[PDB]
Amino acid sequence: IKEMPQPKTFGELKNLPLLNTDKPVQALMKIADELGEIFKFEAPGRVTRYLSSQRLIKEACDESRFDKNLSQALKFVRDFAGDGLFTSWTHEKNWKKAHNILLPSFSQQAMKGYHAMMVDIAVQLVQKWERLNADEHIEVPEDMTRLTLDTIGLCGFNYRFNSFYRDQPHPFITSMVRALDEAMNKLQRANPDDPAYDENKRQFQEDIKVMNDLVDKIIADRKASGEQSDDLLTHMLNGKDPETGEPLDDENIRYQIITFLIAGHETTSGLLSFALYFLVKNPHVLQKAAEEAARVLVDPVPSYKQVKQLKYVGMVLNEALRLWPTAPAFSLYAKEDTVLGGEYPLEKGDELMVLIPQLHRDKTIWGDDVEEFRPERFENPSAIPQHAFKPFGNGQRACIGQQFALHEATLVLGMMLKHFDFEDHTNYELDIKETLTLKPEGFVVKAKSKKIPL
Ligand code: HEM
Ligand SMILES: CCCCCCC(=O)N1CCC[C@H]1C(=O)N[C@@H](Cc1ccccc1)C(=O)O
Repeated sequence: IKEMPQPKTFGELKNLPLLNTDKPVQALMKIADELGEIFKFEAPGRVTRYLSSQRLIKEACDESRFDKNLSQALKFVRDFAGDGLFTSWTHEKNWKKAHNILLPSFSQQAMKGYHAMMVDIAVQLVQKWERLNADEHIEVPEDMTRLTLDTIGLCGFNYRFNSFYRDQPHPFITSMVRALDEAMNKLQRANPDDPAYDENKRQFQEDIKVMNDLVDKIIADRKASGEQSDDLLTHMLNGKDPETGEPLDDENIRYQIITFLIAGHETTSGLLSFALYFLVKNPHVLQKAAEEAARVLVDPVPSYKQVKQLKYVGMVLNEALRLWPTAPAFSLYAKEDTVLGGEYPLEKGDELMVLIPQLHRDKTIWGDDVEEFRPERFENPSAIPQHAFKPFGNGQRACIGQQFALHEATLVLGMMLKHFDFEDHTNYELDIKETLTLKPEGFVVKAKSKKIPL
């Protein structure tokens, strides 16, 4: 048994001021590069251990020994996402109940039903870029977020945010982004009771009110209708849990919709943004992915079956997820006293944080070239060891949206590569903005149309 290292301390504040930065995940990555596969992080009244090696992460991903923890970040998001799937404990009745009801709606099979709605929004993105003037550029994360929000609104509850018709976000989105900003900011606060934070806390309560009032209104309007579209809202209003035999109540449905809207906005848009960044920085890879898009997507409207054929586009997406997993951390707690890695004794209730970007840089798994963008790493899926690659988290608490996000991302990236050539006209310097998720801030390109009809 060894003592684990710990980064620099600030007297009574222990390690907390290390998070007083707009880029805390990148700060922890640098600390993991300095200290290795595990380090202790202490705040007043809180300890956790940050894991970076596949060797220790594979044990942490043992569901007999560790369960999902709500990190302080997730506890703050729980104030508006409630006992939705993402911010519920595994042992809350509503976790398993929602999981059983929603799993069939998120299966690879269910994507056949969502495809047409995804195509509707993808075509709006292509038409936006087709309509830019010669002197204009693309704001990549801004347009990817317009797309992913609209896709989940239309597949989520047959609601059009119409993001490609606006500069100013939909009211719900203003409240949701500001609520997320508050929850991630609260984490850092030396002194949270400080009066400088009074306006933030008043605002926070106001935004919770906006999100609930508006989602409850869609639920209530849909019950009034009788209308039965093929969206998640229908499946949740009709579905019964086979275990309890109960449907979700309206309050929990509202938490599920807020939860799905957070995911659309934050994660899939990050992935598409990083994928396009790595493609314009790696022209040989861009050529191989655009060859596939041009050969496979032979119809003006892509089919489900054609999107499944974009294998190299899927490898590009996996390699962007390896370098910059847009949901970069998840938290676990010890179910019982146990010994991590033959060396680090833990007590029942002790917390671990999985630092996914660091896991994805483990040279003992990936080789010496870990900073290089090389989608060929993913040629043969079965060559990647268990728990080496975890952009969608772990086990029964893994991302329920994984098939949805990768279907949307492959469809959209395929269409972008078919329809346009891309220039890195500013020689963009990567600047990663941290919200709930990671996105490349200020990433812009120019698209030269290949003039292929829709
Ligand atoms: C590239 C896109 C996405 C990534 C990288 C991603 C990543 C993740 C990760 C790492 C987790 C586990 C979090 C934890 O253990 O605390 C998770 C959970 C979840 N994600 Fe995603 N996600 C993505 C897209 C989506 C989408 C599109 C949806 C739904 C519309 C979604 C819904 C969820 C839900 C509901 C959970 C909670 C599942 C449960 O515990 O039962 N995600 N996601
Ligand atoms: C599904 C993606 C959601 C990611 C949530 C944000 C997150 O995990 N963050 C954002 C900041 C860095 C990292 C983290 O280590 N979070 C810890 C930070 C921490 C706070 C207080 C004490 C110790 C650690 C936590 O939220 O618990």
